[PDB]
Amino acid sequence: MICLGLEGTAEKTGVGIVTSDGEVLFNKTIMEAADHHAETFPKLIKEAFEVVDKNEIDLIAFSQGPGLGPSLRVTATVARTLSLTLKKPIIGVNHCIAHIEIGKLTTEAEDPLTLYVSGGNTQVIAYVSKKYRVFGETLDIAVGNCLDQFARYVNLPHPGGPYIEELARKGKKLVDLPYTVKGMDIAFSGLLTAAMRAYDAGERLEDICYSLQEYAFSMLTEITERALAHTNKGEVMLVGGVAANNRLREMLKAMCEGQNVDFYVPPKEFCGDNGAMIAWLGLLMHKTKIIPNYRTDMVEVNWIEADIKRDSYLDFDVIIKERVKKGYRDERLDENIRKSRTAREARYLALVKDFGIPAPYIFDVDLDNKRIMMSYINGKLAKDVIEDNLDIAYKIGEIVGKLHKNDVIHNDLTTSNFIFDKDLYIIDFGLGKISNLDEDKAVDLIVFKKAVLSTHHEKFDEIWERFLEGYKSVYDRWEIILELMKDVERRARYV
Amino acid sequence: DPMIIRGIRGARINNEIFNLGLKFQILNADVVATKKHVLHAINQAKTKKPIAKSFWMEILVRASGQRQIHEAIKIIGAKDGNVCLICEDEETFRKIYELIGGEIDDSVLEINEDKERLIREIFKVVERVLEKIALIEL
Repeated sequence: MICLGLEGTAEKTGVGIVTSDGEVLFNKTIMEAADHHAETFPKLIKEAFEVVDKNEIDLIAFSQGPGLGPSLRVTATVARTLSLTLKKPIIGVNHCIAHIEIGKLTTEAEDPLTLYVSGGNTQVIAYVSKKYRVFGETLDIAVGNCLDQFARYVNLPHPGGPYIEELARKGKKLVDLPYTVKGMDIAFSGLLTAAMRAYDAGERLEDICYSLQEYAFSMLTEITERALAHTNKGEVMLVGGVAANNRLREMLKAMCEGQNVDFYVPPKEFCGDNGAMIAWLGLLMHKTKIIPNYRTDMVEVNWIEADIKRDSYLDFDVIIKERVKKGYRDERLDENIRKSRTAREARYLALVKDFGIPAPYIFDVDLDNKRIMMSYINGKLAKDVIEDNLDIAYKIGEIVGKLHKNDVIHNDLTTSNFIFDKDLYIIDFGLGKISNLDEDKAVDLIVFKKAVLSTHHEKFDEIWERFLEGYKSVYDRWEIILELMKDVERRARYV
Repeated sequence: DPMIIRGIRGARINNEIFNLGLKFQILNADVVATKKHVLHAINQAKTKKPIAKSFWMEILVRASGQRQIHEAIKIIGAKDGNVCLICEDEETFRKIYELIGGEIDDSVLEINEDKERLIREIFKVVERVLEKIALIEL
């Protein structure tokens, strides 16, 4: 039987009622203001009962998933009233997954790697292993939030989004801005201040807007490519508020076009966080209270790159890293990073030896072609060998402690970044400059922790300890940044 | 056809050898890692944006593992004792070999137990040298 859903996680107040088959009956949404929810809901829920008879509805759904504290409990109030005054069951739904489902329900998608980019949050989710798991994730603020915040700084009208896309389309100069990748995650608040200052500096607003996107969406489509492999899906869906963004739609397509994977976007009215959205999932789940940080990865479902060439140089078998150019990204930025990262994979995999930590010998640096000649150490990734040889987790912890002692901070620490011939050579350093800052060191740690939790959840426990076994050994200020690691981890949604 | 690269024991580095048409470079054999070191420097000089205005003087700076030219000569410039002569034609080699002294000795090119303190004292253990030359442009 058919079901009504209530949406009130953030700023939009959404009432919506959908059928068990898949047709929306009512779907209207009016835009600290929990009063807005506490006053809009009665109005919209009236207009709903003036479109569908109350008696014939069987289920009350309410987005109890990721969102603000007071905004949620208002929706929970209206939900708990409805359920007993109708004597119909209540169903607490996860807000993020709700976006994915009415994506599938509207688009001809079935099992997509979804980039959920909204003003509220931004992250890459794909159903893997009986749960919906988040891979890519913003470490600070949503692309919407970050973009909107810049608009308000420039004093552009309150749907900032459109006009920044507008002015972007008239830019000519790609301004230099902080591209930031922390393993699989992204940070935006750096890029935000950068654009904020670029504006004060004198650069054309028209320009600042273009590159801002160019940096935002390029680093967005970048992590999505990363997920596209790990999850190996045939389809790339785009839900969320900012899914509107023609340019982001453009490069997102372009990207999926290379790996021949499909690309869907839900028809306009089903990207904005809405009533019908969560209404579908509840009855879909059919076929208990708040949790402001609904860690998506905790649900029960019941609806079941740069290429290497091996070559011999002088008297050594070596490899050569051609940083293949990506067509999806701006021509000026595209080649700009692959030079920039080659200039650090060289500068670091070499400087790394200076404090006794194994990495391939670099025999040639070629920024013109973005290729780098380093000795071919015979591949046996630490990732693949960590089960039986748990002893390997020790030195990986060790050699990271060397780096943190010397202010050298890798930003993409993963078990597939190391191999085994005799020691643990890091066969990658592309991104990771030097930083004195204590918060940096702590951030890099959790980047690897998340990496092990990502691909090695099966035998994670007592091996993040085996990491520390080496990390405690080397770096002395180890309890210093791990205590601060707690401070930056408590960056969850506002309990 | 490779460069005539052979070490020489007993050297007589004088006024002469240079400004008479020496189209063939020679370094100080005490701080040449191996015959590979040179073979690297020549490849590096041969395929990177000319840091020196003649190929033969570039070999000096590449092998030096440093950008500066005057300071490059300070650390790898040929001197009395032993040297690593580089040439093209067998008798163009003979001309310079006649001017300086000593026997052709390839064993002075390679790293003794002695070099691997001094060589990496002034370079800051045998291939690491090549990577200093490799990063010479960052």
